[PDB]
Amino acid sequence: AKNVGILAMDIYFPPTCVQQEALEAHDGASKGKYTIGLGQDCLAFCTELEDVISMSFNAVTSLLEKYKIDPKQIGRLEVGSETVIDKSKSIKTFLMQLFEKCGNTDVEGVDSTNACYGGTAALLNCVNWVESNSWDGRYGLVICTDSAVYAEGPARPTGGAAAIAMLIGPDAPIVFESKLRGSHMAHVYDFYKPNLASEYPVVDGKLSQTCYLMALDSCYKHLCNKFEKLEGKEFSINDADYFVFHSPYNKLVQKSFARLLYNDFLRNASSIDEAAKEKFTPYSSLSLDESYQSRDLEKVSQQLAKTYYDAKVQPTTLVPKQVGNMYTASLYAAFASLVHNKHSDLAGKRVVMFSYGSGSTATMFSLRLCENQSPFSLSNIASVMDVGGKLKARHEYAPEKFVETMKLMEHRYGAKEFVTSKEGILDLLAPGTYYLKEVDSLYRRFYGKK
Amino acid sequence: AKNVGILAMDIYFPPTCVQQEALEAHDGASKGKYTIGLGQDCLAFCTELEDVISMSFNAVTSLLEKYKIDPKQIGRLEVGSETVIDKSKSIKTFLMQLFEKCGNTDVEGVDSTNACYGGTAALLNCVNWVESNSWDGRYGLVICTDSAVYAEGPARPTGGAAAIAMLIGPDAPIVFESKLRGSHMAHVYDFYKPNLASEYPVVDGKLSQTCYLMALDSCYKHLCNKFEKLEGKEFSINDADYFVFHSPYNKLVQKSFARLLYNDFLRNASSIDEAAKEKFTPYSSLSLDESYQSRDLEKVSQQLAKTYYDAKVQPTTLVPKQVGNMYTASLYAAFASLVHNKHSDLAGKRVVMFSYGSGSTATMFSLRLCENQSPFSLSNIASVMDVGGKLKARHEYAPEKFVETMKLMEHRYGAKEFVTSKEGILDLLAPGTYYLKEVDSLYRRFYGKK
Ligand SMILES: *C(=O)([O-])[C][C@]([C])([O])[C]C(=O)S[C][C][N]C(=O)[C][C][N]C(=O)[C]([O])C([C])([C])[C]OP(=O)([O-])OP(=O)([O-])O[C][C]1O[C](N2[C]=NC3=C2N=[C]N=C3[N])[C]([O])[C]1OP(=O)([O-])[O-]
Ligand SMILES: *C(=O)([O-])[C][C@]([C])([O])[C]C(=O)S[C][C][N]C(=O)[C][C][N]C(=O)[C]([O])C([C])([C])[C]OP(=O)([O-])OP(=O)([O-])O[C][C]1O[C](N2[C]=NC3=C2N=[C]N=C3[N])[C]([O])[C]1OP(=O)([O-])[O-]
Repeated sequence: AKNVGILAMDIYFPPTCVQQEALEAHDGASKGKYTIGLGQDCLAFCTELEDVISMSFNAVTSLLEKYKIDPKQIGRLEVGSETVIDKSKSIKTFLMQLFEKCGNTDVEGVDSTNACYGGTAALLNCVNWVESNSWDGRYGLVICTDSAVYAEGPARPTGGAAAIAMLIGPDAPIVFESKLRGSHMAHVYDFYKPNLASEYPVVDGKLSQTCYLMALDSCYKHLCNKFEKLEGKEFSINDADYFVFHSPYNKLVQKSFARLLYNDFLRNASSIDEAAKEKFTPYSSLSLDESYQSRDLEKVSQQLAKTYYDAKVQPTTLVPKQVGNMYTASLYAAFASLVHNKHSDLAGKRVVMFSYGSGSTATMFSLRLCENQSPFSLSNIASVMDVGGKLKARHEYAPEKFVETMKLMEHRYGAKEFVTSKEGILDLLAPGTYYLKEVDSLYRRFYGKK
Repeated sequence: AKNVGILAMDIYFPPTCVQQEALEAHDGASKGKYTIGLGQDCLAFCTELEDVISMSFNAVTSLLEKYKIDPKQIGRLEVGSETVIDKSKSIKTFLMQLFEKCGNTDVEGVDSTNACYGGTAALLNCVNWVESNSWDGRYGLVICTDSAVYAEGPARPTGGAAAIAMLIGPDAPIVFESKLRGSHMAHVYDFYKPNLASEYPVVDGKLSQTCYLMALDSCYKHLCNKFEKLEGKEFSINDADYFVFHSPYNKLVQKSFARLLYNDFLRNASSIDEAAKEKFTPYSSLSLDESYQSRDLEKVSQQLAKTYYDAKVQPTTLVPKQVGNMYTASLYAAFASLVHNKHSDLAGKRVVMFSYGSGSTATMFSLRLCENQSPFSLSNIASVMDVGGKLKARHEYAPEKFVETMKLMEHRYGAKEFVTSKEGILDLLAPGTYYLKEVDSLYRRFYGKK
């Protein structure tokens, strides 16, 4: 099975959102804090009609239709998420609804979890399945779905919500460079959900950044070690056209690439010139526990990194910045907007992907995109995904009406025996969206279309 | 990568248990109900010192040691479970504790969930990984871990609890027959956990059996279809030496094999002789919704099946029957006791495995066991696992002291900021068991050894 990777792709996010500027005011934050501080524009959220299942039906239904895939042609379907509706019954069984008709029940895969990382877990699982002795010739399908949703304090501005669907197969326009990757996994308490009854994480936002970069440095090192063996050269930031990142908010996207850049210094690689070596040089004598904790250094990193970041990272940022944290689908929404923006420069280019999940589980990995044939083309994908279309059909909510909706979702999380209030909302959704109709007294869930 | 499957194996279950006969009395059930009705002998349970993490450290630690595996040699580690302690932070990160020292952080995999099925999900994931272009030459390690635990009514007698660890690699004494398998997945509400705050499932025990067999008939059909292509013959119960099953209680183990037998009739295969065709014959005119719902038919099925079941299924039953439902580790505990019992007849034999998970996700799949070389031998495995040893070092609890412990675990499930009460318990565990020391106010968990 040759050149396996992603053949086709679709996305779905709720059209309902709150402008970040409008919110800053609501919260009594300052002029800059969300639009400059977090570097976010607009935050999308599930109201009472939407959840990780419905978002899922949306992105799956939309992919099969638009790339014209026969649902008989699917032989593995996995889901990555961290939003839990049931502790035992996976989202992947809910989705089996759509194959209940095509008569196609012989489909491997369940859900993969660990925090922003499950989607990646699944992706790899599907690639590996296509490449294995048990591959039956049919497609893989991976769904990354999540609703990111936080309690009052300073983490609420970073929610977001979306599903992504990826079809996996041989002869892909987006080809995995199988051996060029680095993971880092560890036992760690930076962000987690111990509180079974609430949607809300316990987040230690200091640790939450120090561990993200701890993991990014180790992934990058492990990827560099592989690259030496493969290609005979030391890896620099110069060796990839684009870096794509898990994007919980744009600020941290910028510090991440700028950290790659700093890693290059430490290794004294190709992309570090003489002027940089001096700028960086005062910081040589710091411990790592110092390199992570140190603001002067972030400051200096970003400045050297500025112009490269504009070349290599900037075009991955459209969707995250206009939607918010999409947890497992974040990376792949960043990758999507990259395809939206530079689908024409892309043939022959190398995309480096960094997946992070708190707790922690992480993997950087590499893709070679290429000249391929529709339906499964860089152009057809960008076209099919209609990211400009979708951004255009959004519906704003005054911060108020959003705070309200938040309090409502909090009452619905975990609960039973409520029909959902339709009016003012149903007609905000595109004809053919799936939506929650009710939850019976046995917590069973019912969806309608349209 | 040749002949990939399971190279080595270990198990762990809590030594603490309640005799099923002793319990029947407690509950005011009748003479037969648990020992004959469910066909269970003895039920193992986690007390306050044990959980799915500690059980996990136990089976992992024990495997690495006893098969003498260097923890640097592990390159993928996945966990299958359905017991949730944290909604986002996977058990697989807790286990990363043990590689925090060997310095080995570059390990793929997270948790797979769907009900009794996650372990199988993981197993396949690891096989597929060894077989993929991204395989780095190191071992797979799969952990199946669960604590099965039910509220008062007639499902409490069917709890159980255990971890299993399986090392995955080429040149295995237990070889996957890659193409000989059948899955069945569906959206269904037979058993699930909607109640985020309780350990207890919502179970619809009628549906729970009708769906199990619905899935078993479809898996078996899909496996038969494959076998025709492969070997040129129609599959009968005669075509495998042993059938191994998810074993939530032995009764349903017997109806499962006997159903395979009935499936053979329907297909009119090799293993159905003339006398059987008549016995079966009144039931020809039933709908499936009749074949599932019909007691006369179970009755007739088991009777034909009796002697074969004693040959092909009976020796897989030791551990399940003396431990109880082990959820994702159940199948593999049944497989383990099969290796314990018939490790000498096993070279050259075919084992057929049926994995089920409610909600529902299911897969039958096949193994060819073989003549191999220690450490990774059928004899060394049976030896290492010491199933007779372990059954001997169990500690009984009067039904009382068990009901008490249950009420205690209910208070601890989901909670924070309690040190665990040691005395009367610590000394019941084998020197070197991991155990919960405390849970702080930030729900973080602390384990000691021994
Ligand atoms: C996964 O596996 O599923 C889990 C995750 C969540 O997916 C894993 C991740 O991706 S981790 C990414 C990091 N964490 C999160 O996304 C967690 C959720 N969010 C938060 O905890 C908060 O939003 C954090 C802590 C990240 C930020 O909020 P604050 O507490 O407000 O931040 P603070 O530390 O005070 O600094 C904020 C930032 O903004 C700047 N700033 C403040 N005021 C400003 C301003 N900029 C411009 N104008 C104004 N008025 C401040 O200087 C700082 O930014 P810098 O860029 O460092 O200068
Ligand atoms: C996974 O994905 O993680 C989820 C699972 C749980 O792993 C998926 C499964 O493996 S499903 C397997 C089936 N379900 C379960 O394990 C769920 C938990 N248990 C239960 O729901 C109950 O224990 C059930 C319903 C299975 C049985 O309990 P009862 O309600 O007591 O059963 P009932 O329907 O009344 O019939 C019981 C059985 O026992 C016989 N019997 C009754 N009294 C007897 C007696 N036999 C002998 N002596 C006495 N006194 C009765 O006739 C029947 O047995 P038969 O063999 O049919 O005759």
